[PDB]
Amino acid sequence: TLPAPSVTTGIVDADIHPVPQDGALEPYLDDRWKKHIREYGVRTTTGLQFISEYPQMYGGAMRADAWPESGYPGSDRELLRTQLLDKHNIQLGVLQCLAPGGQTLNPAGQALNQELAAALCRATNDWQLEHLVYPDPRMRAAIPVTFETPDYAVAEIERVGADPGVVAVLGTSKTLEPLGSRKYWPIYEASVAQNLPIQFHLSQGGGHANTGTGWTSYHTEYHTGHVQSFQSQLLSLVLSGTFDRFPTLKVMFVEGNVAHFAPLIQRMDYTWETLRGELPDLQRKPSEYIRDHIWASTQPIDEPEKPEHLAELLEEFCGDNVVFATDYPHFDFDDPETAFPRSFPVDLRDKILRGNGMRFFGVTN
Amino acid sequence: EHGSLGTLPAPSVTTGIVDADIHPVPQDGALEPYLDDRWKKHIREYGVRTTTGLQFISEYPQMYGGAMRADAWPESGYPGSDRELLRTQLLDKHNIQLGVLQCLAPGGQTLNPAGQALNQELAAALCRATNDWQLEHLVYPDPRMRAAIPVTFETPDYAVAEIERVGADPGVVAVLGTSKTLEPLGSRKYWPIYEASVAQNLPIQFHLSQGGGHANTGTGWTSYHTEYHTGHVQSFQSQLLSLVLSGTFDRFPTLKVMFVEGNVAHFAPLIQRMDYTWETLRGELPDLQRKPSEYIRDHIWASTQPIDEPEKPEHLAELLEEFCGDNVVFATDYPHFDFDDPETAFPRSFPVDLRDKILRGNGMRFFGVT
Amino acid sequence: VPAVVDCDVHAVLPSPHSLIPYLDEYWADQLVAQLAPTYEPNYHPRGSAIAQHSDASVDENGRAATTAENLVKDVFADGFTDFAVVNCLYGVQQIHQPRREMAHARALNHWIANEWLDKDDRLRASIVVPQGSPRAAAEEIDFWSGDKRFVQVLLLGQSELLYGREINWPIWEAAEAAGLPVTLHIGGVFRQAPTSVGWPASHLEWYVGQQSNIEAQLNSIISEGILQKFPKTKILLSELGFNWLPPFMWKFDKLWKSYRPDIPWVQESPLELIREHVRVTTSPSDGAEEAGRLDSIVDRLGSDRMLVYSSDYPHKHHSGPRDIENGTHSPELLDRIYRRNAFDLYNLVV
Amino acid sequence: GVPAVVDCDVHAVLPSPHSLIPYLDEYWADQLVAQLAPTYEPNYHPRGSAIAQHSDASVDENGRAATTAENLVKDVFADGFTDFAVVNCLYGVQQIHQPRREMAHARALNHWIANEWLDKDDRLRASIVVPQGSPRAAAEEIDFWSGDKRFVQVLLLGQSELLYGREINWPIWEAAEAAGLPVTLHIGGVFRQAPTSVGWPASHLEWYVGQQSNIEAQLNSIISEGILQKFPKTKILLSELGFNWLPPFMWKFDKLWKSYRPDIPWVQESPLELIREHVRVTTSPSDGAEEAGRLDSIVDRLGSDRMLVYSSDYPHKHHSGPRDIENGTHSPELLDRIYRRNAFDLYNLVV
Ligand SMILES: [Fe+3]
Ligand SMILES: [Mg+2]
Ligand SMILES: [Mg+2]
Ligand SMILES: [Mn+2]
Ligand SMILES: [Mn+2]
Ligand SMILES: [Mn+2]
Ligand SMILES: [Mn+2]
Ligand SMILES: [Mn+2]
Repeated sequence: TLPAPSVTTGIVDADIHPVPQDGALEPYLDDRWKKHIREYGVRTTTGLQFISEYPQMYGGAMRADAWPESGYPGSDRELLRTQLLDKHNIQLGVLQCLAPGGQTLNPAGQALNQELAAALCRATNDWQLEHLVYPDPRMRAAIPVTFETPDYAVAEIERVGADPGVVAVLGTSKTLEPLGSRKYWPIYEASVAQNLPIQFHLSQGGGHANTGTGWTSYHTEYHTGHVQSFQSQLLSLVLSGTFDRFPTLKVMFVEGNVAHFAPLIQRMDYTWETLRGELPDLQRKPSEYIRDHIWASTQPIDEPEKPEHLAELLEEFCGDNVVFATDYPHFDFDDPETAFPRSFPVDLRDKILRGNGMRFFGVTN
Repeated sequence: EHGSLGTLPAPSVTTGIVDADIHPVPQDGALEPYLDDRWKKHIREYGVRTTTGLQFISEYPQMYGGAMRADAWPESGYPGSDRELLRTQLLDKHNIQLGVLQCLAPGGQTLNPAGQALNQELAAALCRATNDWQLEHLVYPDPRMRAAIPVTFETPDYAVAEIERVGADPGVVAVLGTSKTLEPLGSRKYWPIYEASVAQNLPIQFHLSQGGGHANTGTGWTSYHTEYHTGHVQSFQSQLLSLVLSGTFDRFPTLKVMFVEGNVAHFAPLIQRMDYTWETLRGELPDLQRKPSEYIRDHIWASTQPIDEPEKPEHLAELLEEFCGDNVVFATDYPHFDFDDPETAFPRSFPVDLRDKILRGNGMRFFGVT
Repeated sequence: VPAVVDCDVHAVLPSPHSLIPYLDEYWADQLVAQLAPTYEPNYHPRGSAIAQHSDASVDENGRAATTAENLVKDVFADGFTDFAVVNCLYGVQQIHQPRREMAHARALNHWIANEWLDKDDRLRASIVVPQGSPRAAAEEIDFWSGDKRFVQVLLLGQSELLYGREINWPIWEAAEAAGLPVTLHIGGVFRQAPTSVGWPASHLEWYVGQQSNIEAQLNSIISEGILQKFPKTKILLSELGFNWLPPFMWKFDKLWKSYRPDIPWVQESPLELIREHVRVTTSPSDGAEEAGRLDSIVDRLGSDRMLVYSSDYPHKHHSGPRDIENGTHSPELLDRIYRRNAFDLYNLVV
Repeated sequence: GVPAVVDCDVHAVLPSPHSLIPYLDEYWADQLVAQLAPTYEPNYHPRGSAIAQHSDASVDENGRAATTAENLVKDVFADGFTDFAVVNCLYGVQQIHQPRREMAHARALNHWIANEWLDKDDRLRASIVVPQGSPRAAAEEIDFWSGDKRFVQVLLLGQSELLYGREINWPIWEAAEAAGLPVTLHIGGVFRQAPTSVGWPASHLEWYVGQQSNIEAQLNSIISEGILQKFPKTKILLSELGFNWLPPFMWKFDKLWKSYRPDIPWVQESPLELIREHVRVTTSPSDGAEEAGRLDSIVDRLGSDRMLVYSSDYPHKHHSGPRDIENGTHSPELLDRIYRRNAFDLYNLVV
């Protein structure tokens, strides 16, 4: 029986992207799904056979130094051990597998054939546990599930959610309905029953354009634009009363940035002062939900012009609910040694690196 | 309905006809005896927000006179808001013995389907109030009329609860959905509603709608009114393909669905293309138990209005039979402007036996009239 | 001396019938024959608490801001304000039929000109444009460019395509040619879900979240090249908050540095471009009115030139038009906000 | 001079984006290599599915059909029946969001067709691929190729970002008419909304059958918005989108036009007529019109024998083959119109 995670001298890394080597998922995939992939690929919300609608720019958006002798960055578990876990003393490294093969962002849960999507989520969860987590329990799994077919996702959370190698449920930042919709409540119910928090990672797809007012053109628009989905999701999860129904549910927004949440929440409260009549069932003031329910990981770290502004904004969001991440092996990887500005308080940096993630994932020393 | 609750007798079609699409509307305030205080207050302060940026109208408002026949206006209210006028101008005039009410408008200031309110708790309350209203004001006073009960397809929990609440009432003959949805209708999302309908032995009618969450075509919003009105058939085409190819009728082998006011003739070349494509590409859906067009006779019905008008009238009967001659059901769409009269709807050379079963036996089979 | 300009107040169209004097017979007769569907938007639902504060004068139907006499009476009563920029948000941009969109937009601008501008020389207005035909929107801008009481172009925060798309360059061209700033005002065409994750279930959720679309718009406007192709461009963000701007600006700056060769015409940092070309109205203030927060947000913006005073009359917000003074200790900053920053937009003297 | 037998829809398949390098400027060629050359191969005919290539097709070193002119010409012209073939390359440049890159790769793709296909066999013609996310750039791409008469039509996808009748898209129709080129709508799309009005089809099979719904939308947009009065020499070819759906659409649209004509007063001819006179359709797939009597029936329901034009849709595999359409008719006159006369209206190609 795998031991519980332990963070002592090291740090929490809430976002790591491993990749299965070619064929690594086949031992866990039913035969009916293999043939389907060979013929159809993993069809999703594009008209494209092999790539997503916004393919990465320079060098697949990966660190130039993170490529194994063969295979794609994140596909060599030795290189991940030495180049990431050993090199930064990561003692809880949370895996978020965004692709079933050598791609950078093509989520299993977003396959339009949702039976295929559940199968691929299943294989991914079996693979990451045998290949990565059990051989090196410094890593633990955020398990992808099919958020757009809650029956399948509840089944998967029941199948593997209690495994001590699993520390969270993994969803995507973009969805067909905003995440406070009742559609997803069975998933929140099943997660709470397994004592699992939920991580929503940056994604493309989802069923709508990547902004609420058209598809973006240039890279600066696409990448900056990822923040917007998370703003919309926070507003729905809070205002829908989801945390009234599920008062122990914890959710983390992963790689949506952090600082922008603070003015968003401030605007939310301010508007709610006038317009709260529309939502009379909501039991608390909107900003009061953040502390017990809404977490955010740090990468890619906000870089204000005046460095001081970072700690201020992180505290105005919630300093207890900010969790460190590297995003290894992506190109905008954050190094825990160098991500924080010089004047940053040590208390805040220490709990971002340890306590904050420990409490989110239910970890003790 | 899989156990009936109530003493009202089941419908009897002997010498009259079936009208599968009739639009009543509540008089102002007629729903308020059935609405919680919180929703009356909500509506007064916010209206019924839906998938538009408009306070009072839908994104494609009606063109000529609200698209009602100019002779169906009462002393006071909107067309379809007078119960006596509807009884004399429609039920008596055309000897309709089973007229199915398709209430998609709560009424007064708001004409969008209850189910499409973005506040789904408000949507569920509007659907429920509608069903209480239409059963007390129309069906039970004149049981020639029966209710297709609107439910919130986009929140299946609430729709299941409504179907369990009134779905066994003999005044109810169908579940009423819209033609536009956020996901195609074969999606697993809607399966709990199909399950609840089956448990009550209720068929489902999907009426022409705007809204849904997407543009009104799969390739952009329409400009002119010819594009809007003709474009309605596209949603039905997409819904038929989804419901069949999804295997929804494998899961629910007794489920009956009718597409209401989506025309009929276009379904036949659509189904034909579906089979042809499936001959090559069937391997993508290995669990689909039947050839796509075989689901039609057992599962897919369509109403007549507005009647297809081919240039050569002989083509109507051909295409109706190519769709399925047993599954085409008459409708007037009283009181809309393209209202079809059973005396004049069909073209002079139409086969009489096909015509008779469209007016009688086909609807009786759909609605379980025996 | 630069005038105190109320940079966002509202005219509310009584009903579509108010357009009949300004419509050709074809559209006037038709209007009547369609039973006059109103395109009153739901951006500020008439029965909700934001629609009008309790001190605003009302008409016979209980509605504020439906006449220039009522608006002028309220806005200028205390003598502080010298001019007010009128925005009519009547939903012509949600008319799908493109010719009717053009006709009603023109008629609405005529209504503003004849029943508002002609009645008080302290009023200015934005030009409402049929945004669904950018070529026609350009022609609308040209048409009103000779009336200098129209001081800006009105665009909704949610559009059909992003405003930086080449399809929309005729609007920016025409605005620059007329020497007019372009304002984005909360509101939308609603031709997709208002967020990238679907349809907000309440007005409150929608209203708060439209700031996300303004990030999309500004990134599209700048990355696509509007500020280099049309370098005299001026952008006013009206009634969309502003505290969200610094975290957006910093991320945009950081990725502009990662992605320079993708957009080579952008040779200045988006930080400086935004500080130089973008102004923002102060109603709502979204918590910047609290102690010290106005100095703080100006520090975070890195410029004291961006914020311009507005009341957003007749709307009700949690703090009032002059409550921003509690958030700063600097009379010089308040002078920028009340007078000097808007001079860059309209060049209006007292 | 006798009108030629024209195969009105065959496909060239781009091997990889690396095939575009010899036709890109150094900025775009260097960019593409630095990006690791992501492929915009579409999913319209998934390369492993039964539709992608018939069993009797010549294949390259990787098993793929129609990636070289030599393979296509060997197959398409083997039996001597076909005189010319119109090549459509569906490589997904229209799904490139970055509008500069859409322009560059569309241009490079047309160069690839010109140099490695049209230059290689004088029986081939081709459509012009355009960057349809910038209609004004799309018009300039039509113009760029307007002097090379081996390009015979303009390629648009069935599902666009905005309906093709919207004024935003008028530069495309105007440039096509000015160059004397028909516009073809081919199955496929930019996928910038759900492919249907009710959301995302969950399988390729559902998607493929249902794109006919979008062609009704496009035709109603094109005609209602006035394209056929404003650009009265316009010709539209529907390529690989079926055609049996056309009559019931035509009838409804005619019926409603009789009521709504004052809404679109420039449309003084019935749509029925406008469609018969301006729209042509390729015959692969035949969607069951190849069954006995069914081709005579659909021509009767269309009310015109001028709309169907022959195609094989090479290399794609359909339930019935390119000339099985003969089983659906008893008229040699109709078959002569479908095989050669109808296409003469589009291309004016003689034997
Ligand atoms: Fe990441
Ligand atoms: Mg309460
Ligand atoms: Mg015939
Ligand atoms: Mn990343
Ligand atoms: Mn009806
Ligand atoms: Mn009707
Ligand atoms: Mn305002
Ligand atoms: Mn083809």
